[PDB]
Amino acid sequence: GWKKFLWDSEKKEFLGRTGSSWFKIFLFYLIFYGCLAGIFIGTIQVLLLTLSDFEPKYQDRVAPPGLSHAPYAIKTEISFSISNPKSYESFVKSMHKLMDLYNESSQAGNSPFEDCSDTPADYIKRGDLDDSQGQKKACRFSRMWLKNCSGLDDTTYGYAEGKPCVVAKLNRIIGFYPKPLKNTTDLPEELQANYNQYVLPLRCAAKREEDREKIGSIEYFGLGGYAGFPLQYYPYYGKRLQKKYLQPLLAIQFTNLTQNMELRIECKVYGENIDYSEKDRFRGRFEVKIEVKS
Amino acid sequence: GWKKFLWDSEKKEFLGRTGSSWFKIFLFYLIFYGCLAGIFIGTIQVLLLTLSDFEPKYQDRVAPPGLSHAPYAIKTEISFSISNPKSYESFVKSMHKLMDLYNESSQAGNSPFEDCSDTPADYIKRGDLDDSQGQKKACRFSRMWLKNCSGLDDTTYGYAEGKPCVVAKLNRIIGFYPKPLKNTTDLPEELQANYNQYVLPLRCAAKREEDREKIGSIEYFGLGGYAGFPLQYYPYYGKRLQKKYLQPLLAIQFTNLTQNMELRIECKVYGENIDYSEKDRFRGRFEVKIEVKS
Amino acid sequence: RQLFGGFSILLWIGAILCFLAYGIQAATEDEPANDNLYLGVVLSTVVIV
Amino acid sequence: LTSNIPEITPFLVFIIGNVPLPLGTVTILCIDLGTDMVPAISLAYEQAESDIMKRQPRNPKTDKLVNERLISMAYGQIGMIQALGGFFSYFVILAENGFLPMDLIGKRVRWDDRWISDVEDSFGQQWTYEQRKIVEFTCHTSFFISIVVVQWADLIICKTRRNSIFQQGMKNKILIFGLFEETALAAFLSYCPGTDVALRMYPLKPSWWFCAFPYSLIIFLYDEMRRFIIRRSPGGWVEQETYY
Amino acid sequence: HFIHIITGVAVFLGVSFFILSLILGYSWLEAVIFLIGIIVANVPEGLLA
Amino acid sequence: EGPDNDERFTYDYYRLRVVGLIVAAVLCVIGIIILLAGKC
Amino acid sequence: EGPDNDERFTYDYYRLRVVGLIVAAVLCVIGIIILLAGKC
Ligand SMILES: C=C(/C=C\C[C@@H](O)[C@@H](O)[C@H](O)C/C=C/C=C\[C@@H](O)C[C@@H]1O[C@H](C[C@@H](O)[C@H](O)C[C@H]2O[C@H]([C@H](O)[C@H](O)CC[C@H](O)/C=C/[C@H](C)[C@@H](O)C[C@]3(O)O[C@H](C[C@@H](O)CCCCCCC[C@@]45C[C@@H](C)C[C@@](C)(O4)[C@@H](C[C@@H](C)CCCCC[C@@H](O)[C@H](O)[C@H](O)[C@@H](O)[C@H](O)[C@H]4O[C@H](C[C@H](O)[C@H](O)/C(C)=C/[C@H](O)C[C@@H](C)[C@H](O)C(=O)N/C=C/C(=O)NCCCO)[C@H](O)[C@@H](O)[C@@H]4O)O5)[C@H](O)[C@@H](O)[C@H]3O)C[C@@H](O)[C@@H]2O)[C@@H](O)[C@H](O)[C@H]1O)CC[C@H](O)[C@@H](O)[C@H](O)[C@H](C)C[C@H]1O[C@H](/C=C\[C@@H](O)[C@H](O)C[C@@H]2C[C@@H]3C[C@H](O2)[C@@H](CC[C@H]2O[C@H](CN)C[C@H]2O)O3)[C@@H](O)[C@H](O)[C@H]1O
Ligand SMILES: CCCCCCCC/C=C\CCCCCCCC(=O)OC[C@H](COP(=O)(O)OCC[N+](C)(C)C)OC(=O)CCCCCCC/C=C\CCCCCCCC
Ligand SMILES: CCCCCCCC/C=C\CCCCCCCC(=O)OC[C@H](COP(=O)(O)OCC[N+](C)(C)C)OC(=O)CCCCCCC/C=C\CCCCCCCC
Ligand SMILES: CCCCCCCC/C=C\CCCCCCCC(=O)OC[C@H](COP(=O)(O)OCC[N+](C)(C)C)OC(=O)CCCCCCC/C=C\CCCCCCCC
Ligand SMILES: CCCCCCCC/C=C\CCCCCCCC(=O)OC[C@H](COP(=O)(O)OCC[N+](C)(C)C)OC(=O)CCCCCCC/C=C\CCCCCCCC
Ligand SMILES: CCCCCCCC/C=C\CCCCCCCC(=O)OC[C@H](COP(=O)(O)OCC[N+](C)(C)C)OC(=O)CCCCCCC/C=C\CCCCCCCC
Ligand SMILES: CCCCCCCC/C=C\CCCCCCCC(=O)OC[C@H](COP(=O)(O)OCC[N+](C)(C)C)OC(=O)CCCCCCC/C=C\CCCCCCCC
Ligand SMILES: CC(C)CCC[C@@H](C)[C@H]1CC[C@H]2[C@@H]3CC=C4C[C@@H](O)CC[C@]4(C)[C@H]3CC[C@]12C
Ligand SMILES: CC(C)CCC[C@@H](C)[C@H]1CC[C@H]2[C@@H]3CC=C4C[C@@H](O)CC[C@]4(C)[C@H]3CC[C@]12C
Ligand SMILES: CC(C)CCC[C@@H](C)[C@H]1CC[C@H]2[C@@H]3CC=C4C[C@@H](O)CC[C@]4(C)[C@H]3CC[C@]12C
Ligand SMILES: CC(C)CCC[C@@H](C)[C@H]1CC[C@H]2[C@@H]3CC=C4C[C@@H](O)CC[C@]4(C)[C@H]3CC[C@]12C
Ligand code: NA
Ligand code: NA
Repeated sequence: GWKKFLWDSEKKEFLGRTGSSWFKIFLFYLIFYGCLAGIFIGTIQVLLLTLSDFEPKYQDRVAPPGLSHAPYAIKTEISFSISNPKSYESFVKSMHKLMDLYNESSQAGNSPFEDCSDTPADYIKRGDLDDSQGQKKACRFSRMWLKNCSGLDDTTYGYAEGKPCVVAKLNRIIGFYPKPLKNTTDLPEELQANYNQYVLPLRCAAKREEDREKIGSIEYFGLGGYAGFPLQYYPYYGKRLQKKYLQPLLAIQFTNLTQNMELRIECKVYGENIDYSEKDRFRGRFEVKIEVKS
Repeated sequence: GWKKFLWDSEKKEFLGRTGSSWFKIFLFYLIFYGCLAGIFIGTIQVLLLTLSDFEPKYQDRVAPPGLSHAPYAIKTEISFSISNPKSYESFVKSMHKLMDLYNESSQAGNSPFEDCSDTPADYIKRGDLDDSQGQKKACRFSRMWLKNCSGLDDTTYGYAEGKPCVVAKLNRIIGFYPKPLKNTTDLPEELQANYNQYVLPLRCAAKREEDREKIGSIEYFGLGGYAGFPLQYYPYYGKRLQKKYLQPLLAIQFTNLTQNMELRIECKVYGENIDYSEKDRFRGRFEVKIEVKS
Repeated sequence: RQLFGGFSILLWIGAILCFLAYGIQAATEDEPANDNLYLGVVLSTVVIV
Repeated sequence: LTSNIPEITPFLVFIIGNVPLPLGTVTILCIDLGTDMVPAISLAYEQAESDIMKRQPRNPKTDKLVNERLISMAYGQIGMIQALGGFFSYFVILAENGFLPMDLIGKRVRWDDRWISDVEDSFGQQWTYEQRKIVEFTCHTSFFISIVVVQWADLIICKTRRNSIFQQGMKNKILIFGLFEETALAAFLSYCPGTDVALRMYPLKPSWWFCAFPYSLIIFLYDEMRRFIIRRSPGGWVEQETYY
Repeated sequence: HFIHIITGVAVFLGVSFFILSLILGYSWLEAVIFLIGIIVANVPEGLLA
Repeated sequence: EGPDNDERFTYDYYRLRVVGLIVAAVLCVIGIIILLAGKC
Repeated sequence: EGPDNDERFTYDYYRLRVVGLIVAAVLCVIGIIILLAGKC
């Protein structure tokens, strides 16, 4: 048993058979798995063919666009002490990582960046979704536009003295045209003043009615001084057709924030092709928990 | 045109293209015709698998059996002069070719030939259609049984003095059991006498009523002296299972044949699983035109 | 022996764990999710069937 | 025993290759209860192949029920094929929604992070957390259907081990019932309005149902030939190796 | 008897997947979670019934 | 293809569900008919 | 398989012709229906 089944020397067997059998079974399995691999690779190549390089075949899942933010907060909470410097480092590292892509050195020369209206404007169409007129051109977005949250004056961006900033950003979607609400009698209260048609408004508030009083002055920084996104940076043509493309950003400073207390702040964008979802808490709006404990 | 289209030396072109193109097209056609050949060979191998080696899948076309004869007459006519020897050579060569397979030297030893009843007998079953009991055994058929047409005494077989012979033969069919007509009140006139159940009767006559008188004495030679085929040589098991198998034969001497006149003689076999066809003049019966012009 | 044998025991655990996952959620987080409650309601039905 | 391979391979590539999970918990439970309960029971009721009395008796010492050949056919040959069949539907769903195959190796670490709402796909778009989880669930449902589709073939080939199905015939009614019923279960769970909230299955588009068809025909044709060679050559290599 | 052999193969593979996990950097806890899951997925269920 | 290209972001899931349910019901009926044909 | 194995040499060509004709007529009808649907 023990020995005879492992190796016998009369029939010249290992594990139960001689050798020729092992050679035939091994050869068969090698050829079989080779045919299987080849067929799988061919059926996957036909699929790599079917699709187009400039446009995803289905765009119903990423619509409408979301609303992400920097810093990178886990559980949507921004808690840091004004004394211990090693408390807001994970936040500043992220904020810096995001703003580090808008350096003027990167946006240099005529290509592939072109100058655009310093004031909000309308859409700009650079053609169809082809390779005919080569790489398209994207509008420049300067860092300095964000006034007190730019990392150029106060690298920390505010976390140093109990005045934090939040750089909001709209999710990039190919061929998506933002449509703001019109001046008709039906419009939220907030949006009435400064109705620049060319700007998509973003406005933050308090989740609960009580927290209203505990929240101070929400100071929005953006293109032209408005609290929104200029329509001129749309639409987006995709990575392949618009490499080196920069999406607008909006800075939000939560000045006069009550100390030692968790505040729930909900920011929300408004527009026609903008819709929220009770399941996805990042579709169009976003929630942040701020607690400047010092 | 004439020269430029054949060979130009600036673009290095032959018949219209350079070379790389010829290499790509030739390579493509080679690979393509290789895939085609391989697929055809595989689809033909599956077919070579499907069938059995001991039995044709369909046996409805060769049924019932025919009735062939030696000599080999073209247009079913046997015309030869009794004086010129170079007139019946093509016939004797054939007759000899057929009888040359029944030489006793070939049927020698215990295998694979066994002795059978010298008188007609019943069927003999050597088992099923398998390879279990190896090569089956077939009954011996001696040349001498044919008395005056054997090529052993008068090599010519009769054509030398205006008395020809005709060796009739039943077409070999696998698993075919010959069934003769029973003794009931309904039976042809001829068959009544010598009703050996074990013998399949063969009887020749004249196609037209007039020719009757011009035809002489039809002398049949066979196993046991009867004008038929003994049932003991059936059934036939096929080449693969019964190599070195000999089928019965029946000699017919047309003695007393009128000289210098075309005679139409029709020979016919009788039996249950025997049926004639108005389209096939060799199914069960056969026609011969004899004219011994001298 | 049928509902509480040897292989079904592990499934009984899966169900327990998931229910605790929903309790800590509803007690803590405002407006929770429900993938855990339905996961437990499905697992329990599997052991029973 | 054949369905074991497609349920384990996803958890293997997921951990090793670091790709999004192809099969989950709810979908796996659906596979076990759907394609393995009724079709299996139907097999018991099968009729006898002609050959039953035309074959030698058995020596219990030399011939056992579970030998080294059953695992060869189920795990090794048939199984790996059902696994490839499900992987194709998975790759197709992702490629069409924007995520290609080359970019998928390593996205798990980032994929499973509820906090990165900015996930970027191949075409450069930015995806949130539930927007990408929805596509992953559409892959779970497709995998499930690809499994039922390949099961069709596995079940058909299981009726006979020496004769063909053209010889044996489709006179078993319970087996047919199983084929129609399973197909119905998959279509119902994928299209019903509310399974999304409760079971986490999403509707499947029409061009996807067919992804598993080539792998379903290959299994049937392979077994048919595998048998022809057996019938023609007794005591050959095929009978020594694959006849269970 | 068969079930026994398979169980042996399964327990072995569990410990193996464990070394692969720790040589790849997971958490001591994740390796035991994998061992438990793999051994549960390799043993067949239903045969005797 | 112009600002009002909203169709590129819409899908008729309703019709798909309706057809899928019709098919499911039909297949299930066929199954019952075959399983019970004859009362045995 | 015994002397009375005549079945091995018989084929039911009659039934085959009947079915082939039924099919031919059906296919031809389908064709006419499709070609003339609408009177144009
Ligand atoms: C029900 C099950 C059980 C659980 C189910 C579970 O899922 C769920 O129910 C959940 O529980 C739900 C429950 C919820 C409960 C409550 C919640 O509701 C409520 C909420 O929960 C939330 C949490 C929740 O949100 C969570 O997230 C859930 C997840 O949890 C898991 C997480 O991941 C993870 O736990 C996160 C938690 C946390 O992280 C834990 C950390 C650790 C505890 C600990 O570290 C922390 C900490 O330190 O612990 C301290 C306590 C200490 O006393 C402990 C002592 C430690 C002992 C140390 C010894 C280690 C050891 C051990 C030895 C044996 C070997 C050895 C080698 O290592 C040896 C060596 C020594 C020498 C090492 C010494 C190290 C020293 C360490 C210690 O000292 C301590 O660390 C130290 O003291 C510390 O204090 C100190 O700080 C130290 O820090 C550092 C230490 C390091 O960190 C650490 O050491 C590290 C890194 C080690 C690294 O390994 C090192 C490596 C790099 C390596 O060395 C390396 O370099 N390699 C380099 C290689 C290299 O270069 N190579 C180069 C190559 C060159 O060639 C530092 O270094 C040190 O120095 C320092 O000292 O010794 C102390 O407390 C603290 O300190 C603490 O911090 C994960 C899950 O559990 C769960 O999802 C809460 O946040 C929330 O607040 C609460 O409200 C069964 C599971 C199922 O069966 C299974 O299916 C399972 O579900 C799947 C598997 C899931 C997977 O798939 C899922 C998707 C689908 C699945 O479901 C599918 O189903 C899968 C299926 C499975 C199978 C197969 C197939 O697929 C299917 C087929 C089945 C089919 O077939 C069937 C047929 N039968 C039919 C059909 O079914 O079934 C996925 O979704 C899953 O994600 C996925 O996982
Ligand atoms: C929407 C979903 C549709 C799904 C469609 C699925 C179609 C089927 C897929 C492939 C079919 C081809 C498989 C052929 C494999 C070889 C089978 C074989 O070799 O069987 C051998 C048997 C002979 O047995 P025996 O003589 O020993 O029996 C003796 C019986 N005793 C003992 C009573 C005398 O032969 C027989 O039974 C005769 C049976 C002949 C059947 C021929 C079928 C082939 C015709 C077309 C195939 C398709 C080609 C490509 C199609 C792509 C489609 C888009
Ligand atoms: C687009 C491409 C897709 C390719 C995917 C491949 C899928 C799987 C591939 C092939 C599987 C299907 C093969 C069907 C085989 C039919 C064979 C057949 O026809 O053999 C004729 C039999 C023989 O008759 P006999 O009297 O000579 O037998 C005498 C028996 N003795 C001797 C014991 C008395 O006749 C009988 O069995 C009686 C009549 C039975 C008629 C059965 C019809 C139902 C067949 C399948 C049902 C569909 C299941 C799928 C459900 C999903 C739908 C949504
Ligand atoms: C054979 C075993 C194999 C498989 C076994 C699986 C075991 C699973 C056992 C139980 C699972 C129970 C699943 C419960 C079904 C859903 C219940 C539920 O929790 O629903 C919640 C939803 C509410 O969602 P929401 O408000 O967030 O939507 C917002 C939509 N927005 C925002 C886009 C507009 O309710 C709605 O949507 C309303 C829709 C209600 C759905 C009615 C469907 C009826 C469900 C089952 C009956 C079918 C039995 C089969 C009978 C066969 C007869 C031959
Ligand atoms: C999406 C695609 C759908 C369709 C895919 C179809 C794939 C299936 C095609 C073939 C099935 C592969 C089966 C593998 C079995 C081969 C094993 C073999 O090698 O067994 C050889 C045996 C020898 O047995 P022995 O006893 O003498 O061994 C004595 C050994 N000693 C001497 C050591 C004792 O048999 C012989 O040599 C003679 C018998 C040779 C049989 C060749 C059968 C070829 C049939 C089909 C292939 C063609 C398909 C064309 C389709 C084109 C697709 C693009
Ligand atoms: C023995 C065999 C007997 C068989 C007899 C069958 C008789 C025929 C009965 C039904 C035939 C089909 C009925 C068609 C109506 C289906 C209802 C439907 O099309 O609903 C669709 C909408 C869902 O909303 P949405 O797509 O806009 O969501 C957004 C989608 N997103 C999230 C992807 C964006 O529904 C809604 O809103 C409201 C939904 C209200 C509740 C619908 C109930 C559906 C559940 C079960 C009924 C089907 C039973 C089939 C039985 C098969 C046997 C296995
Ligand atoms: C606008 C579209 C309008 C379409 C309306 C169609 C209405 C339906 C009309 C006919 C439907 C099918 C009728 C079935 C009867 C067929 C007759 C039949 O089964 O005969 C078989 C026997 C043949 O003898 P056997 O097999 O024993 O020979 C021995 C065979 N061996 C040599 C191989 C051994 O017949 C005999 O003996 C006696 C034969 C007597 C004459 C039969 C006439 C058949 C010729 C034409 C009729 C079919 C027209 C179909 C129109 C299609 C449109 C393109
Ligand atoms: C056993 C048989 C049926 C397997 C046949 C496998 C065929 C489909 C496989 C074998 C090798 C494969 C090729 C390998 C490499 C490339 C280069 C790539 O840039 C395009 C696809 C292409 C050209 C593959 C196409 C599919 C292919 C030809
Ligand atoms: C391009 C692809 C699809 C062509 C594949 C061709 C396949 C079907 C061909 C290529 C070579 C062929 C083999 C060549 C030689 C033999 C030996 C013979 O005694 C049995 C058939 C067998 C084993 C053939 C089977 C069919 C075969 C394997
Ligand atoms: C195996 C053979 C005999 C039958 C094969 C049946 C296949 C082709 C059937 C089974 C279930 C069917 C699906 C059932 C439901 C739907 C949803 C509908 O909105 C589009 C068609 C689609 C996707 C069907 C396509 C055809 C389908 C996949
Ligand atoms: C191409 C697709 C869409 C349809 C394919 C139709 C094929 C399968 C149809 C066309 C004509 C049909 C044949 C018409 C007549 C007969 C004679 C009958 O006694 C046996 C069946 C048989 C031999 C049919 C078999 C099926 C057949 C070959
Ligand atoms: Na299983
Ligand atoms: Na199981």
